[PDB]
Amino acid sequence: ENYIDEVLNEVLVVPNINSSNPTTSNSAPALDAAETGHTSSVQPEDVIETRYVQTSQTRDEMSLESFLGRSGCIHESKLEVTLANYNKENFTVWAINLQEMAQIRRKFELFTYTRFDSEITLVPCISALSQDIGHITMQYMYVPPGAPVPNSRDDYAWQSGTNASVFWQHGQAYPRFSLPFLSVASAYYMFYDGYDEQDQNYGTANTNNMGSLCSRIVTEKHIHKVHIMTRIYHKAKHVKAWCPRPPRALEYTRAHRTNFKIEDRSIQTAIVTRPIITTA
Amino acid sequence: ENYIDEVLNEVLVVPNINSSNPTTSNSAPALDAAETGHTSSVQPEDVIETRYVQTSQTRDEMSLESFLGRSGCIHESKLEVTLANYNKENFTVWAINLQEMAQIRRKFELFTYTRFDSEITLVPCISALSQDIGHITMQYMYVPPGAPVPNSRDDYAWQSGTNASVFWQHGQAYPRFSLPFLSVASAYYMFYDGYDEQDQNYGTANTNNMGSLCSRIVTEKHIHKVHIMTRIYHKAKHVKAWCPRPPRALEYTRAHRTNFKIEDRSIQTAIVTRPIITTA
Amino acid sequence: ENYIDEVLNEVLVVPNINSSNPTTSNSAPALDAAETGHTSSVQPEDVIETRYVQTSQTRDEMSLESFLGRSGCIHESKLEVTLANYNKENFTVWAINLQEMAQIRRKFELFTYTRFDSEITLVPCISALSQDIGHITMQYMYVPPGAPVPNSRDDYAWQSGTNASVFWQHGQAYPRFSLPFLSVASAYYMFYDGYDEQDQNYGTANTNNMGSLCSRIVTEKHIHKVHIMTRIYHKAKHVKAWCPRPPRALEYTRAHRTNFKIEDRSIQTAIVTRPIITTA
Amino acid sequence: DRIIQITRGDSTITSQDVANAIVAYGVWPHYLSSKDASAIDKPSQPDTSSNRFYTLRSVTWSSSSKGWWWKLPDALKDMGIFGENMFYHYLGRSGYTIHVQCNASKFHQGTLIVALIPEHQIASALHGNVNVGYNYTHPGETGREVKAETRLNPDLQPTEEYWLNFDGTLLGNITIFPHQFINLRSNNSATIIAPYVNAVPMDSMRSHNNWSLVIIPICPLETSSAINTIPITISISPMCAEFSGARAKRQ
Amino acid sequence: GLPVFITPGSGQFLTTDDFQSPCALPWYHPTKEISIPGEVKNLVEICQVDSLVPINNTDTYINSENMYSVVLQSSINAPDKIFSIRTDVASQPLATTLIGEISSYFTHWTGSLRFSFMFCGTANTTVKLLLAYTPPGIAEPTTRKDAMLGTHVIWDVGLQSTISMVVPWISASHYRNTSPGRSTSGYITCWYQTRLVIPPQTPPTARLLCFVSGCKDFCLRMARDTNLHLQSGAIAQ
Amino acid sequence: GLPVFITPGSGQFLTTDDFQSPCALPWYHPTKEISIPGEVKNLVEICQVDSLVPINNTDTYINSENMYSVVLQSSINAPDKIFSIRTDVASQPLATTLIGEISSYFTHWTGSLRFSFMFCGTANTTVKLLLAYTPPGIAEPTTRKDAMLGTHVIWDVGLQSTISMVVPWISASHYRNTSPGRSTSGYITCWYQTRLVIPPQTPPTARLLCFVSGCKDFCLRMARDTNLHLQSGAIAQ
Amino acid sequence: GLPVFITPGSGQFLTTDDFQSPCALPWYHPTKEISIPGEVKNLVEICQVDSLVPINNTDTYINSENMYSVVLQSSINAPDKIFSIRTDVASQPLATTLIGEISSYFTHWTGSLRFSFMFCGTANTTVKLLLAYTPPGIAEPTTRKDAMLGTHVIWDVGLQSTISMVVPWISASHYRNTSPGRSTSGYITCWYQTRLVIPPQTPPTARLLCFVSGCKDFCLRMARDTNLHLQSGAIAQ
Amino acid sequence: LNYFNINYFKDAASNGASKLEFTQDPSKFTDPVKDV
Amino acid sequence: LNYFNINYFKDAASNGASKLEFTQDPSKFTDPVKDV
Amino acid sequence: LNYFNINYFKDAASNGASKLEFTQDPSKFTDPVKDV
Ligand SMILES: CCOc1noc2cc(OCCC3CCN(c4ccc(C)nn4)CC3)ccc12
Ligand SMILES: CCOc1noc2cc(OCCC3CCN(c4ccc(C)nn4)CC3)ccc12
Ligand SMILES: CCOc1noc2cc(OCCC3CCN(c4ccc(C)nn4)CC3)ccc12
Repeated sequence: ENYIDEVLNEVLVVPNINSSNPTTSNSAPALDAAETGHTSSVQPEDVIETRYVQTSQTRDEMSLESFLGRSGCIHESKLEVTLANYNKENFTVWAINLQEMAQIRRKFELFTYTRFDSEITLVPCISALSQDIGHITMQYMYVPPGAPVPNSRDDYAWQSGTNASVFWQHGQAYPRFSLPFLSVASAYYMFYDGYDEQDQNYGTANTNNMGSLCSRIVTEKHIHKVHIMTRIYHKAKHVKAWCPRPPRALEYTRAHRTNFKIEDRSIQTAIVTRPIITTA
Repeated sequence: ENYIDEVLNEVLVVPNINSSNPTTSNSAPALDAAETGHTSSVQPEDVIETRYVQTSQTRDEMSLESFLGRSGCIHESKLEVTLANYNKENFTVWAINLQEMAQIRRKFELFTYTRFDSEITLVPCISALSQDIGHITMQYMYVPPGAPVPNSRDDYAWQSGTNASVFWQHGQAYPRFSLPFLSVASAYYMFYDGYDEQDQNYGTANTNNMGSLCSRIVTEKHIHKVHIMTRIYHKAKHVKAWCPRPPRALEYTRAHRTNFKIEDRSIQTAIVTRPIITTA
Repeated sequence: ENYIDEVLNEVLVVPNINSSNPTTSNSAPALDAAETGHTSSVQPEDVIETRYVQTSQTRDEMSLESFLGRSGCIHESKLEVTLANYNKENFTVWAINLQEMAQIRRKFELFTYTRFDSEITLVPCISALSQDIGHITMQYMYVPPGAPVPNSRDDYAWQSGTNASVFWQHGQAYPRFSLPFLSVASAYYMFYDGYDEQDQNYGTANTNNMGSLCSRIVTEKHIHKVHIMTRIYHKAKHVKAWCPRPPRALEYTRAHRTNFKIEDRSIQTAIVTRPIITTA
Repeated sequence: DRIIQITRGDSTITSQDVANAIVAYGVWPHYLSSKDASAIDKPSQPDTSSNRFYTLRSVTWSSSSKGWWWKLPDALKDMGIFGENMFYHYLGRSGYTIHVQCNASKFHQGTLIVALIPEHQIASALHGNVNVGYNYTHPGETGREVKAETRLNPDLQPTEEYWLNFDGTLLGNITIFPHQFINLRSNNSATIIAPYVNAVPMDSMRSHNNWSLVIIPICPLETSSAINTIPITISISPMCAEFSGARAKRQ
Repeated sequence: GLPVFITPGSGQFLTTDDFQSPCALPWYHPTKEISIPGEVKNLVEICQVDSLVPINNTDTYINSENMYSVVLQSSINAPDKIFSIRTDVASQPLATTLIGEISSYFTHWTGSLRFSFMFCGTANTTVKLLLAYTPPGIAEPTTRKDAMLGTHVIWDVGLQSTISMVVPWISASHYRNTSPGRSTSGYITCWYQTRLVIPPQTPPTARLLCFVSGCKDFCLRMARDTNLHLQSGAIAQ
Repeated sequence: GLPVFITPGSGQFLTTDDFQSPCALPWYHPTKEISIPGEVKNLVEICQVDSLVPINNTDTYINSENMYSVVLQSSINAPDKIFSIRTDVASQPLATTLIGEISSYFTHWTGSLRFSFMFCGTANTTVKLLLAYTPPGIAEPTTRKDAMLGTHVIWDVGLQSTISMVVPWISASHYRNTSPGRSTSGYITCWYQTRLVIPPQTPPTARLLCFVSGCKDFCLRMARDTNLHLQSGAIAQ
Repeated sequence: GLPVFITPGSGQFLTTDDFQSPCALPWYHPTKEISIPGEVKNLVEICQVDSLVPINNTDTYINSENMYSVVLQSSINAPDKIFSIRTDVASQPLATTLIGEISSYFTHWTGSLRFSFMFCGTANTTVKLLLAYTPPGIAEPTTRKDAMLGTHVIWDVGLQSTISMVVPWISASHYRNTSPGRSTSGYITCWYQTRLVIPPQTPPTARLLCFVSGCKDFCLRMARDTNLHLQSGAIAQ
Repeated sequence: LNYFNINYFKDAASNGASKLEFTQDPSKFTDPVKDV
Repeated sequence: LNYFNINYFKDAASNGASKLEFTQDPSKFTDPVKDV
Repeated sequence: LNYFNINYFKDAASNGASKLEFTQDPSKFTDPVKDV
């Protein structure tokens, strides 16, 4: 009875509007005090004579799972492949944040704390700078805090003995995999009002340190100059979040900091000015 | 009831910490003799007043199956393809060891004896040295001790009448296959305190002789110079191991020998020196 | 109870060795006459004092099905593609034998008669002789005795109205298909002590005539010179065989004949000479 | 209750200060069963003439001694019926009770680590393509002293690096092996019982040493006493020893 | 091997899919959930909280706190407009508010809106205001009469500072567009029902605050990216 | 042929997957298991065994056996520090030890640690030592008073050579990082509760050994490659 | 279309796979099986038949029939060796024989071997021979005493020409390698227990034949291509 | 009609999107009421 | 545990490798015995 | 909820990763106790 009721997307329903009648009384529901910190309780039927209407509408789409459960780009890593003995270079390293791309960052920053499993999806594209391409295989390895970080296209750490790596080669479809919620605490921190042991680095910098995503081109020395741009996409699965905050009003400056100020530019919200308030 | 309990990864649990109280007695659990060869029995609650805490933590990930059950690189075979009538050459041969790449070698060398089935996974990559590539097909044949070893890209043994061979061609996805535990004894030897019939070749050299992995490029004479680098990856499945040993402290010199000494280089552990012991 | 017992590969078991005791008697089991044509009946326990040992070993792998049930190469057909109006040529024809490649031939020639269904597997490879390849599609048609044999890349017979043909194109994976046991008699003859109606052609020549495997490149006239080498592989499925014969001792000369003699070469078995018989 | 008496053969050992005793890997030695067996001939089990305490030549512990090791069955090569049974057959299997003895005064201090390690494959002394020579891992009852001297045939020698457990592994993780400590203020004896352990039911007594006994002092022997030098003595008794595939005597 | 047949769409990355996928960290057991107050299950929980509308958006008050209040005068005896607002919810000024910003994350609109007003004047100051929603298909009302002919609430300031009135969902179609651009949802217009009266020696001018939330009525659909935020440059690591 | 639809991830090699795969040696029947003593089922079995900490890591004692003992003096009557240690477990000095090396194969940390100490001095020598774990958010204790205010054990040398004390898992979060780098797990500091007393004609100096294992408490998660070992060159065939 | 996910190995040709595959000759109905004597179900059926060992492999007897017999002399009164053989079964000389050639099709070895000997001398000729298997870890026995200390059979020629003796499977490990190369399985050595005695006017020299088969004991595993046969050129059509 | 769903994987996180369960407020944002 | 097998094809020969059934000699190679 | 698993292959080794079964020591590393 819930394989059916969610196939037409109807669990979680909106109340009906009831009929209402001329009121004359000492009961003033329209009158409250917003000083209490409480939002008013008034409903359409309280202040106006309403008809009966059976409301078929649904909040399913508005659920935390629907809203965070769409993937969007969190990082773009460009690998410019050189041939200067080819092994001294040609690897990405990225410290892992939801904080470097504004669109998904704004969404999760709607809440103070969030918790969820992650679906990472990869979209690699080879920009061909030579007459041709040949056979390009790529490796992406997750290198958690403390794991040995690769210093060359060369080094042993791509052996990936216990680390997780995923391989892509030209013509293979977009890689994907899932992550279990990785924090050391009960939820991820979207904001942090504290510093490190050394009394430095205010903010999220301290909290979630996932380590790094490292990329390397694995095909051995060859003749074609190419660029490989792998874009990283992230869906949240299985979600809870707590303590809603107001939405970010201004462009994002820097990751892990709420800093909004920008050099020689007026501080600019999304509000739009009017000539005069008696006209809309 | 074990499709469920392992989907959230909860079989194998950690004990709770019980509350504890001020002790005054002739019973001194903190006092033992480590001379016995026995590790102490003391628990937090024995030496300090502890609270009750319900421990949700899990040892699943620490199981032998979790630890050895990740694939990592055990060999890298480069095939440089020549055209000097093309048939006299162009084949790999590799004697099969877990011993030539340090990362997985260190892990299994955590135990004296080990037993398990193997999942071999292949990652071939064609480095293009000509204007193009064309159609490259490769053959990998397992050639157990005593089987005829191929001496040319040519020879009959690639007929592979009873041997197992697996084929890869450009654009096909990473080959994979499983092996049953292959030793002639009840387990594989990670270390061997003995020699051969001739009183020579100390060590593992004697024990596990799996024969060899032989590679050949099968596409017939053609015009493009290329290199093919097939990397071999190995996961352990279905694992038991016995007699834990201390972990390798120093770089690996040679396969099948514990030799650690290196020419004109100081012998260097992973321990790190301090200025003085009263400061951390 | 046979989904289980064959998953760990244990149906077909080897007997245990029983304990044995000092014998003193008129019963001499060690003494027989091999003149009878009978192999001796003696077992370890008969001539020596043996212990009890529970034998866990298994003959599964030694079954006729295990032994013939691995594919190996029976033919290699090279198609050199010319462009001299392209239609006069460019087709393989092969008369079908298990007799042209030694490795599988030796195995089946372990028996006088054999019967089984066949799994043919194809490994085509394009050797590129031009700057490129383009789109190569190939056709393989089975042309049983009496069916019209194609005389040109051209001719109608590739219409394959009732014949079986299988198509391969570059990038498609290795074709495969099954054949039902095709002889006109109850089993295939590995050897034949008789001639044809005309009192000629001693041997297997007479017996199994399967007709021919015909190959053609189907892509229409184009500019790239290439070679296509399709190797044919054959597994036996569902097997019985009768009347074991001794194994072939010498190199194979010719198909369908047991001829072993070779021109200006000493006749050479696989036996190896010793200096003297009192030393091993 | 710090007393111990172990009787094995016609032999009985006694120690009035011991720390418990350790059974290796938690398994007492046994004879080889029908389920696990391979060799189909009837084993020979010398019982009391074989499973008895053989005590080897003693070694001397000084202010300078940095360690010693022995290999089994090797150390017993020349010992009695166990020895002879060793070279008359292809195969043998045995467990052992190892009893290491060092006594001193309440006025001395020192600490030994006594470890029995399985498949202790030691490391070559030098770099490159060397290995260790048969003779050097088959010292007999005398064992290897760690000596700072230059040695006969160095390409064949084993490392002298004891703190590397001779195997290229950190001493002091040497514990995951069955072990005791002899610490003079506390005890006097160390005692270890071991079961056969090997990935095969019986092996060659000649070409393979299942165990190595290694004792290296992790606390240097200090005293104000006149006797500033004391002996360590090894006695080991085979247990449930069996042999098979008998033939003539290998030399 | 089971005979199977591949279908249009295969191979494709669709952002909004949900399929399974191997976990890259097998056997990993995540940290205990614990109790934190204030869980949100559904976005509408937020739309239902009073947010302050930036009712005074003149260039002159823009980046201050004064953008959030309107000023009433004792100087006026008259049926004068005080202010007005487009009622669509992703519209200006209300786009900036909780309910707006969230509505701006969807393309579809429906429900009733709750506009509450708090009078911040002296305890001894008094006024009566008219609050009016004039439904669509007509122009913003230019006079008190014109406004009052629609849905209204006459508000009397007294002991309770606040009053809530509601714009009923009244519309042709069940849902509306959050970015309509040409079409309107109607207007809400504030006037003087009487006059702002004062005693001797008390400030002549008093302020007025304005809030919005959604009613039980309210719902959003078809999730889209927000128009109220952008990324110009790149974000620092 | 059954209609089927291909999903993101396909074709991919993921190191940590487990899927099935044809066996290349069909029908092969592997050798009997037999009984070998000392099976290990789970890594924690190892973390639970006492290992010796390289407590004296000075450049001067480094590659000897003396790195493993600390020296006590009868020459001192005083509340002096003897040594100290970072308590995080993948940390130096303890990284080299059983429990460390293994913890170094995971990225996550939790449990209580068992530090046992064996006194190797003369049977007639005596001392009383203070062993102290000072919890994080403060600096390594500089004085006996400062140290003792934390979790401690006062140890009296007598017939039994050894004592075990434990650092409780006390931490903000359920787990910790095995490579924290900036954050600390606290310190463990050894002092003189009284003095090392000696008779006539017995060595004036006595040594002290130090061991670690994990308690029933202990657990590791998120497997990663080890930082305590590397491969510089290539390994000989 | 059903969502499905592709796995490592796909596309691959593995020689030793068994999967299904469309039949190219649908509806075809194969010829009746009929009864032919001598079916073989299992390879071991062959290993269990007596084959003649090429015991005399000297360059001098090589391609004759005399490679298959050994010659005994009445001229000798002595404990002399007659011949010897490596006992491994893929070894020379026995590789050529039924059981060898087949063992040569596998990489693994186990069981007991049955060596039978037929005396071809005059009905009136007599001898007693010693047949000895000396187990591994020692050198081929150089003297009668040395040989006899192992597993043996003293054979007395009389009315029944033949005797069978057996080399027990005696080995460290459950299986052995069919191509060991350095390691040995032991030796089998034939000596004079007494002397070959003859009457007046009967041939002074008599021959001896030698056979091998496997016991109920015997098993082979891990199929590999044979080393006892090759293809140098190409084979004629 | 309705639809079919099985989980094909050994780990929690592999599983697809979760099912929806009711808003069930409590009114803790809009009315956290100390005297109701 | 155990394993799953279905035949997907209409013809005998398409089917995969056959199952094993016992050696069950008779001793016809080693002892074809006319008087036993 | 829970998850589905079948073995698709004829041989032991083809099967995927094994299931976990309890540590069940015995204490043979930490306490191999001759008198307990
Ligand atoms: C071999 C593949 O490895 C990876 N490639 O791409 C990857 C991406 C990964 O992160 C998963 C999503 C995480 C990002 C971390 N994140 C946070 C945490 C705290 C804050 C304040 N903001 N964002 C929470 C969820 C993990 C691994 C790989
Ligand atoms: C047609 C494909 O053939 C193969 N390609 O790659 C392959 C890899 C193979 O080995 C599987 C894993 C084995 C390696 C042997 N090994 C040991 C044994 C003893 C020691 C001391 N160290 N390592 C234990 C497990 C087997 C066959 C192929
Ligand atoms: C459109 C595809 O057609 C074919 N491509 O490759 C093919 C291969 C084919 O033969 C299947 C195996 C057969 C070979 C004949 N053979 C024998 C018979 C007698 C003797 C003495 N030796 N060998 C027995 C089994 C049949 C058809 C095709």
